[PDB]
Amino acid sequence: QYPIINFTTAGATVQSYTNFIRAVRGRLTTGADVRHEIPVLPNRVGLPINQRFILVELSNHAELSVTLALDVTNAYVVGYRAGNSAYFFHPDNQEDAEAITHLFTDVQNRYTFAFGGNYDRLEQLAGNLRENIELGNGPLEEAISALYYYSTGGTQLPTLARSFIICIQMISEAARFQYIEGEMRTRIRYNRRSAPDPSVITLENSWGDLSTAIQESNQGAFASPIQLQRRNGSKFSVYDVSILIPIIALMVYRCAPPPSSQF
Amino acid sequence: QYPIINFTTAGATVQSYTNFIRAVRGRLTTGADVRHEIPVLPNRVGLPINQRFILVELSNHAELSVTLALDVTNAYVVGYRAGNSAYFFHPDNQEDAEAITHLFTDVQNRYTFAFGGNYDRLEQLAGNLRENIELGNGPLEEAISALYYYSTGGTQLPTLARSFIICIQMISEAARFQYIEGEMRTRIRYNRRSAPDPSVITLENSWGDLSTAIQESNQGAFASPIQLQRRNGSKFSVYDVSILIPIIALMVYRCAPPPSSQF
Repeated sequence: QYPIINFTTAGATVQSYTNFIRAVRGRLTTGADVRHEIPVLPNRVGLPINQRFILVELSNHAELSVTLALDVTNAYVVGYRAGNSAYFFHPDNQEDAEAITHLFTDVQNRYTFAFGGNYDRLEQLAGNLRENIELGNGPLEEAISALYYYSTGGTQLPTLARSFIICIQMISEAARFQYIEGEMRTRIRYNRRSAPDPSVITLENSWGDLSTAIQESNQGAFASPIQLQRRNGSKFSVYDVSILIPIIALMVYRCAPPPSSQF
Repeated sequence: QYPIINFTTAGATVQSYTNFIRAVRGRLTTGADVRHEIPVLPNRVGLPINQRFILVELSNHAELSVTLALDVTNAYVVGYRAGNSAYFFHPDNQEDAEAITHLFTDVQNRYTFAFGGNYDRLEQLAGNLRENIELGNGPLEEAISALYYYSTGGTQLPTLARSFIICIQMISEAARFQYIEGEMRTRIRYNRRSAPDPSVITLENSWGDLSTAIQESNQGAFASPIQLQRRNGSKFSVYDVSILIPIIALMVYRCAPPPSSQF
């Protein structure tokens, strides 16, 4: 009964991927809460368990499916189901451990990993940094197969971690950032697989801080600039929400919006 | 041959005044130059004399007309014609003194005042501050008559200065600020005459600094906040262009726009 959105790599096009990311955004946030034109995900505080997650069912040309569970409070992958097994990243706290008991409740085999789904950890297990892991439709198709076969011994842990890294950036980070969505659409459009450049990496790294800075800004103006990088690795300073309007699609809830206080 | 826009106080309504201010804005600025969604008047540097001014012909229920000349670089009144006499505020420099020779060129009687048309001066000559001078359709109708009769000895200097103060705020400041336009539309709508409150006064006082601050901002964010007042006189700090989008309609050109430099 949590909302499901389907996507397939089989015959994927810029348009089918765009439709899919737009649907994911529409199930992640209502639109109750927009700050500077940028939507905010639901506040976890007081959020009912029936509204906590959404499910992304991914299929591939190999005719395999897996279902990722995303937390609506941060857009992040918390676990997945393949067939009669489900696996959850190690929960941050007791409330998160209880919440995940409400996902994939008829699966006969439920496992919680000892490790978290954060990039520092997954890259360590993968033996590769995000900057050395190709993204694109071929990587995603392959990642789906890897997650699918984990339960029967076909996927080694590094491969599994690599495959998480792929799914999280092509789904969760693309939902968070129109800019990352745009980078994935380009890879699909021109059949390219390629590792994310520093523009993608720094946006991923900065998403929580950008969320805070926008929400705590004085009328849009950041108290402290955030340094990002361009595609060539050069510095780009962000001083204001205005420059992020085309870039960021959704933010983690960080504070109550201050009163309208228009002139 | 400079563009003329007509307005009458006779039977004025919110709609006829709105039409009139929209027309004045459309002849003041092209739209070549918009910074944060807020239009900029033409740069005076290199501006051809044939594009320098516009003319506002004001008529009243008494069947009197005067024509104000506005400089397009700052929206300000530089002089007026009534019948066979024209009067110009004291020019700031030699380029401005030459420019005004191109206005009302067939008038038989041309005079330049020794005093400028700035508020500090006009209030001194009027013997009243803006905060003690009623604005509204009755004040404007009266101001038109006062300017009209100046040449024949019917208008004393304080009355003349008061009448300038009226015209400049109801025309030039309303063209500059949708907020001041809105305050004048309210006075027309409810037949009220009343002196401008601190929200109006501080916006007038700050127009040049707001223009600079927006144009020199870092992506919208002011280096230094500008303090305005609300209608009750309380402080309102402005940190960012975003809060001024509904308030300010046009700005004096202060600098070249920096490169787009989008992410």
